[PDB]
Amino acid sequence: REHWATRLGLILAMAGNAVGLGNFLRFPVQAAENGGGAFMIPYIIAFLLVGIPLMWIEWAMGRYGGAQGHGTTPAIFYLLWRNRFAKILGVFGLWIPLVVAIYYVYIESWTLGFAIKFLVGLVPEPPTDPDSILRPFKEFLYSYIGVPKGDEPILKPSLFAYIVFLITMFINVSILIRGISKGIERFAKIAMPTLFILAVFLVIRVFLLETPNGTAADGLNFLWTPDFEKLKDPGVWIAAVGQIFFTLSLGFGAIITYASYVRKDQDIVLSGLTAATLNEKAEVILGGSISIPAAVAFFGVANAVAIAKAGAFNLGFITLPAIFSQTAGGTFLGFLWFFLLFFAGLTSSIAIMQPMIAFLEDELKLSRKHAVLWTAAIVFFSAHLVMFLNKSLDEMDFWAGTIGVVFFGLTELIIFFWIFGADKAWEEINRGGIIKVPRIYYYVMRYITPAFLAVLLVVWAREYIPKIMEETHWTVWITRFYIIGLFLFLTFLVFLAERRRN
Ligand SMILES: C[N+](C)(C)CCOP(=O)(O)O
Ligand code: MET
Ligand code: NA
Ligand code: NA
Repeated sequence: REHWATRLGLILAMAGNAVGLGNFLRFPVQAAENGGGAFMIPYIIAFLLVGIPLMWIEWAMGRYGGAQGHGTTPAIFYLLWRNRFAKILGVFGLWIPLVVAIYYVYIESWTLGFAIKFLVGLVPEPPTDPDSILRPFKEFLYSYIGVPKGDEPILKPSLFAYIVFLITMFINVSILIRGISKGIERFAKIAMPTLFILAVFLVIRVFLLETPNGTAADGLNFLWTPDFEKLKDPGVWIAAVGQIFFTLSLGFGAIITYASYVRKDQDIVLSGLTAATLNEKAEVILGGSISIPAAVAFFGVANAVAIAKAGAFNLGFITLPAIFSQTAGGTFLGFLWFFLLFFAGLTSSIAIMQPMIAFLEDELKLSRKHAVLWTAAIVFFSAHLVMFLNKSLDEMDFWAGTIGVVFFGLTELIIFFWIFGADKAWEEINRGGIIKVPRIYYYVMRYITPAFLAVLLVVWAREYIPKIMEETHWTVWITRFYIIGLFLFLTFLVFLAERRRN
């Protein structure tokens, strides 16, 4: 089996996995919609009672399976528990990262294209009216991704966006095709530091933004000022948990696949804790100090929150660059922004394609080259659905990136810490650890976490089950049908592997 060359490279690879578009896009929006500081408390708690324990659990499962030559959940779930249903459940550790990868890489290609156009200096040029400043950039994005005037099911992506998507796929492939240590680690050791530097620079520059309508400091205060009136709102807790899952790459089967390349005897405790901590630092300190403080700086708090609620991409791809355009050398600043976004995305996309690649390699005994090329073919092909179909992206992000990750987290936790046994699991987690997990967490993993997740899933299901059946748009039904087809396909591949074993 292939392994990580150094501990540092491992750390930066995992941190590259975690730190991504979720930090500089999803987080600012989630926090803004949820009332700033009010969202932070539930966010921190969710980080302690969910993110950390699940992170460690996934590292442990990953390394455990990797020792036996299995980096994916279909096989690992079977090693921990002997059942066919364990494999069927394991299929999600593939389906989820694949589905997410499909649209995620497309958004990444967005960030790349924008980076290019901002570098070359082709951008809308604004003239004191907010709408006259934002409108050009809204039209810019809409022209880029081909957004319809009314609500029209069909999207018309520009040739440039398509070509840039092809290029993005090519880059992902060039990185992934060199392997774990040569391809991923090498790139992590660069992209990560570059990312941190860019992030810091942007944070400072943004902090320097002050106008008659407000300041970045106002945004920081808004974000870090506690509000206890929202603690009784379940939605805030749900959003916080979802954010924790998404940002830490929990339930995507990615952490597990990466961990399977960690040598049996190497420490996953301190490495894992370090990766998670790095991610949180990149999220709350960096991600949260850029977009929101700037939006609040120019348009004030209320308007900033309004824009945040407006959409996820509205803050990142429209508002922020429109704010930059009003400052000296704002175009270049935008470029830095989208470049940061690009690296942050790439480091994650490679991570979510790696599970599929690893299933192909380990289970179907395919060569790395073939596995990578086929994964890229599948992802690229399926991506046309997200490209040309409006609302498809949202559906995939929902079923996979939202519900699926929580369901799968609960599943893996139950399989590892209950069926496989709690004591054996604990011993497996602590084994070889440079430092040991605090005893209390044993009780957190076995009782608190699974209960919390179960409750969450119950609430979610209660709310969504009625809504699902009544939905007007056909695009979502097409997407659902297709992704279900992907699930069946993966199940079939798992079947083939199982047969090959015999
Ligand atoms: C539990 N199940 C009936 C769905 C599958 C069981 O298969 P197996 O464990 O007998 O191979
Ligand atoms: C695309 S891998 C899962 C999401 C990633 N960890 C992020 O924060 O963006
Ligand atoms: Na990343
Ligand atoms: Na993250």
